[PDB]
Order: sequence, then C-alpha cells, then structure tokens
Amino acid sequence: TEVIKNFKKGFAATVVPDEHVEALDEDKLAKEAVKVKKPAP
Amino acid sequence: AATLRELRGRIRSAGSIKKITKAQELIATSRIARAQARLESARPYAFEITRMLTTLAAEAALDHPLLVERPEPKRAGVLVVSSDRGLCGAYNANIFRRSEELFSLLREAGKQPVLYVVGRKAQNYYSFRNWNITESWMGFSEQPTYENAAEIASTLVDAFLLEGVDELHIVYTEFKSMLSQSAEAHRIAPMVVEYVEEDIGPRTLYSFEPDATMLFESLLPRYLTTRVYAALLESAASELASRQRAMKSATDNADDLIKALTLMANRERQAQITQEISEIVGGANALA
Amino acid sequence: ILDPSVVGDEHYRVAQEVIRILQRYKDLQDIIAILGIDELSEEDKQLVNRARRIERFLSQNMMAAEQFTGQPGSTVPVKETIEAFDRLCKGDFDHVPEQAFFLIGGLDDLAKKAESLGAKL
Amino acid sequence: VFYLHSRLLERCAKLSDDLGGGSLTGLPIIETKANDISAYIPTNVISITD
Repeated sequence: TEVIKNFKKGFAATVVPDEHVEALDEDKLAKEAVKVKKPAP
Repeated sequence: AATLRELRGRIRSAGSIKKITKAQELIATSRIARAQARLESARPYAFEITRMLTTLAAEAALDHPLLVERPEPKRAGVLVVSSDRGLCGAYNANIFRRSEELFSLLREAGKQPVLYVVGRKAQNYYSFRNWNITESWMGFSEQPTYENAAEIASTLVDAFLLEGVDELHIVYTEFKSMLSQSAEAHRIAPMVVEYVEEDIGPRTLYSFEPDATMLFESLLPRYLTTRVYAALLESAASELASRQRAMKSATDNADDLIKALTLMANRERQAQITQEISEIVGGANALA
Repeated sequence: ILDPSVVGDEHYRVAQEVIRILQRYKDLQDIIAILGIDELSEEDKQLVNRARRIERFLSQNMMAAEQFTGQPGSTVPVKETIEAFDRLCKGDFDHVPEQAFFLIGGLDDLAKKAESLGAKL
Repeated sequence: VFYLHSRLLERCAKLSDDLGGGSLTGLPIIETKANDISAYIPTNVISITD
C-alpha cells in the first residue's frame, strides 16, 4: 500500500469542440422591439 | 431450441413497451390541451403590458440601459430553454441546433456566449461538451409558473446591467397552430426602438404619475419577465406536442417490431416441429 | 493476419476501434428501433453518429459494379484507409452528412462529395 | 455421445498419494454456433467438466 501511494504520487493521467456549425442568418434572429408612435425614423 | 424462447421474450417486451408508449401519447395529448389553455390564459396581461409600455415610450427618454445598444459588445448571455423529461423527439436536439447556430453567429461578431440553461437535457448536452453554465434552472419545464420566469429574468437582467453581458438571447421552441413546434432564437436585450406611425391624429394627453420615465423604467424589466414567461409557456406546449408525436412514432415502431418478431417466432415454431418430426421418423426408419 | 505482428500497431488499433464503435452501435439497435437516437446518452449519440458514418464509409464503388450503376470503381491504399478511418474514429468528420461517405474511395472523394452536398472537411 | 465425452474427460484426475500423486488437467474446447450455448454437445460437455 505504501508503494502504491508513493507511485500514485508521481503518476500522470492523460475546452469545447468546434461542432463546425455555420452561423445563424441574422434575419432569423428576432429582436424584441418597443413600438413607439413618435415620428422619428 | 432456446431461439423461440428468446423470441417470445422479445415479443412480450415489445408489447409492454407498446402499451406504455400508447398511454404516454394519450397523456401527452391531454396535457397539450392543458398547456394551450395556460398559454391563451397568459396572453391578455402580455397584450396590456405591451400597450402600456408603448404609451409610456411615446413620451419618455429612450436612453434606458435595456434600450440602447453598447459599442464594444463583448458578451451575449444566451438562455437555452429545454425540457426535463426525455420522451420527446428532436425537441431538445432542435433547441441545441438553434443554440449552436446562435453561438456561431455570436462568435462571428466577436461576442463571447455566456450560457444559462433551463432543463436537464441542456445541462447534459452542455456538460458533455465542457461548457461553462453560469446558472441552471430545473423542474418547471412541463408547467412553468411566473415566479420561475421572474427569477430567470431577474438573473438575466442583473447579468446584463453589470461578470456582465452586453446582449441577451433566448433559444426556445415556439408553438404555433398545434402543428408548428419550431426552435427560434430571440434577442430580448437590448430592445430596439421601432417607430410605427402617429396612427391616431391629435388625441387626448395621457397623465403619468409621477412621470413617464419612472414608469417606463419600472415597466421595462417587467416586460422582460413577461416575455420570458411567454417563452417558457410556448416551450412547454411545444414539448408536450413533441412528446405526443414521438410517442405515436414509438407506438407504431413497437407495433411493427411485434409483427416482425411474431413472424420470426412462427417460422421458428414450424421449423422446430418439422425438425422434431424428422428426428422421430429418422429413428423409426433406422429401426424398421 | 489481423494481428499487430503482421499488419502493424496502427492498422490493428484503427481496426479494433472501428469494430468497437460498430459493436456498440449494434448493441443499441433495439432502443434506436423503437425510440430513435434521441433517448441515448451524449456519449452514445456521438458514437451512433460516428458509427453511421463509419458503416457508410466501409462501402465502396467497385470496378465490378460499373455494370450496374455506370459509376467507375475506385482503389484506396491501405495507408489511406488506416488514416481515413482513424480520423473518422477520432471524430474529424462529425459535421459531414451521412451521405458523401457512401460509395466513394479515399479522402479526396470524401471531400469532393461533401462539398457537392454542401459541407467542408 | 455423452458417454463418449464423459468417459474421455473423467480420465483427467488428481491421483492420490499412494498412486504417485500425479495429475491430468483437461481443457476441452467447444465451438458453439450463434452463441447457442444450449445445443446438444455443448450442454453435454458443460455438465461433465469442473
């Protein structure tokens, strides 16, 4: 047990993937708006 | 031998599965009715708060943090709305596809996605990919209350006003026409000031107590919360519709599997009888 | 002769990983047959997608098949096969659709069919 | 066939100290078909060995 623990002392075991997905079309990302009635386009 | 035994075992297994999936489909139908009821029940408050927000924005200072976009956008907090239970179809998978499209849109503009999840399925999907989930909410996907939406919206708006995000998005399944469960990405913050028209000409002046800007800034986070709640309800109804469709599909599949397994079992039964007769007659002819 | 002492360590390792992925895919055929790939774990969904791509990539346009499809046959060197299936097992083509692995030769044909379908290696 | 395999395999034994104490260890090999461990010869031999 002593040997095993002294060995585990020095033992060395072996980020997000890309998913290669293409960007959403900005025209399909809806935007919550405040429908004001003032004339100022 | 022992092949007919395993075939009959698989047959009774598939029969149990078929019964369970049929029951689950009918239960999902009843609960779809319930969820549509809750959605059309929450509709009126949404309409009225939208109208009041419009009346307030008509005569307010439109420079609220939730209303102006920020130069140097570095981070967008995305809230992914998935389910807790899993007997739905591609519901969660469609949500995750839409969320990945949104993440790859946000990395194109230099923003860093900050991820909030609703549901255990999104928790699994994002922990498997070594994501960093700032906050998670679970247990109210099939019947969300306004208090859950209030908590979520408060956390999101606190992150927005502040370790800080410059945009706020929601990826959830929109429910329409009882036939369209479509994963969609919405931008809830910052809102965009859109001018429709004077509409009515000269009309009566609206009184504001104490003034329009105070009420506007008091209503803006309330409107965020109302929209989060509507998104939660739509996603719940969509999850129930997806579960009904998926359980009907699984019932048809278990039916076809029972049919094929029964054909194989009858073949093995006939073959066993023929082989036994061959052995008996072989012995009898050897002795004759 | 599918043995490290005859074909090599890399050949043998790639073959064993392909066989492990295909066996795990076969063990799930009842769940996938009744419920689909949507109920599996994330590990198992990833494995099932890799296994579908591996089982389509084991097909090939043969020289003897031109009398049936009009499409000419292809030859793939064993080093190219080892490299390609290593990259499939590691997951380098998880984004490429299931088709574009079907009835092709080496990695060049995979690239060409993937971009004719709309993807990129 | 059972008598065949059983009288073949029963001759693998650990002898007593008076008989020398020798041993014959047996490793019979049986190939099943389609994992059918419950065929005739497989079940004959499974019931003979230790």
